[PDB]
Amino acid sequence: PQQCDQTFTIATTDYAMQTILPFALPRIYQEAPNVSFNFLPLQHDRLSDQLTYEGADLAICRPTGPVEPLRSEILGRVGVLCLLSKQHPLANQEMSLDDYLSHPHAMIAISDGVKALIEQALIDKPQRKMVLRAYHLEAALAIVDTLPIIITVPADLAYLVAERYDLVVKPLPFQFTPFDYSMIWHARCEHSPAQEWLRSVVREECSRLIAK
Amino acid sequence: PQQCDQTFTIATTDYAMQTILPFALPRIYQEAPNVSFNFLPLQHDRLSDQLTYEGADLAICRPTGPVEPLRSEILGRVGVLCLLSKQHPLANQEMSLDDYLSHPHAMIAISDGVKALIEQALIDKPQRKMVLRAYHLEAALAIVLPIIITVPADLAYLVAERYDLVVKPLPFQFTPFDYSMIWHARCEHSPAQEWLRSVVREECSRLIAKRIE
Repeated sequence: PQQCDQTFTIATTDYAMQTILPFALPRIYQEAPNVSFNFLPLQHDRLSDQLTYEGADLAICRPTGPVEPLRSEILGRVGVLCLLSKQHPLANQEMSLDDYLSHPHAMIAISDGVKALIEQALIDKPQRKMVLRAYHLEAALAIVDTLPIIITVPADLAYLVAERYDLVVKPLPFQFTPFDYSMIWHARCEHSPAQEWLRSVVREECSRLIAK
Repeated sequence: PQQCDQTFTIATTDYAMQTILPFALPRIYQEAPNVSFNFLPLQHDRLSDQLTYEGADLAICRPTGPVEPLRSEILGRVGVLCLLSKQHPLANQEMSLDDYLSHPHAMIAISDGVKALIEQALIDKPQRKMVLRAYHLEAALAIVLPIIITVPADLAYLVAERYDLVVKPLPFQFTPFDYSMIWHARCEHSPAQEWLRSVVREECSRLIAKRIE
C-alpha cells in the first residue's frame, strides 16, 4: 500500500546491501512511497537476537547454520565471479585455474561462510596469495594499479559494478556450486500484513534479479 | 619494512572503508609488497571486544565513548555534507534550513554516535522525514524521491563527483566530530603494528592536507 508509512528494519550483510536491496528499492518506494527503511549490518552470530530484541523485522543473508525457530526461506542461488582491471595481464585472455593461482587475490564481499565454501572447493590446489579481504570493492579498486589482483566477488556484484568501474568479468576457473541466499524473520512477524508485503516484494524482486 | 608478509586485521566503518583506506592503501602495498589485509565491519558496541577477542589489530572509527584501556589517537576531523540529485529541486539554489526540513532524508554511512550528534544539533527543529538509513550508499543512489542524502563530508565529494549529483552544506551549525585509530595495548609495542599505524597516520595526515587545500 501507499498508505503505509512505517519503517522496516532490515539487517543486511554487505553483499545484500550493494546488490539485492538497492535493486529492490525503486520498486519498494514506487509501490510504497511512504515507507522508511532502516538498514543495519547483520551480525551473523547474533542473527536470532537481532530479530528478537534489537528491532530487526527481516534479516537477509546466508545463515551459517540452522535458524529454527526463526522462519526462513531461500531467495535464490548466488554464484561467484572474478573481476579484473581492464589493464590486467589477463583482462584479454581466458582464466585458467593456473592463471588464478599465480596472481594475488583481493576477496570482496564474500564472507567466511562462502570463503570456506570456496577454500573448500580449492582444497587440493596450491595456496594462492590472499592479499586483501574487504567488503567494499572501493578498496580493491584502490590497488588495481599496484598488484595484478584478481577480484573474486559474488556474481551479482560483478554485473552491477564491473560495467562502470571499467573492469572486466571472468568466470571462476574451477568447480563452484552456487550457494543459497536467504531471508530470515521471527515467527512473530509471520502474519503481519506489512511484513508479508515486504517479504513478498523482496521475494519477487530477487526473482527479477535472478532471472536477469 | 618489506620482509613483512604478515596480515593485518582492521575493523572499520563504511566511511573509513570508502574514503580513507582506499586512499591509504596504494602507499601501503607499495611500501610492503608482501603484506596482506583483512578489513571487516566494525560493530561499534563491540569495538573493544573486537580488538580484544576477535583478533582485530587496529580499529578505525569514532568510538561512541572513552576507550580505556584501549590505545587510541585522533586521526582527523570528519564533517557532514549533503548530496542531491542534479534534478533535485534545490540542486541549483542554496538549501536553507527550512528547505532541508521539508524534504525526505536519506542518511548514508553515518554512525549512530554521529547520528546522535546531528539529531542533537537539530534538537529544537521540526522532525524531518528519514526515508532511508543505509551504510553502503548504492542504496540511496538507487532512489536518488526528492531525497537529500546526508553523508560524511569526504564521501560526498568522492561520489558527488562521479555520480553526477550535487553537494550542499548542512543548513545548520554542526561541529566536525573526529575519527581515530583504536588498538589493544597488546599491539602497542609491535614493530609491525607501530608501523601500520604510522602509515595510516601519515596517509590520513596526507588526506587532510590534500583536502584542506
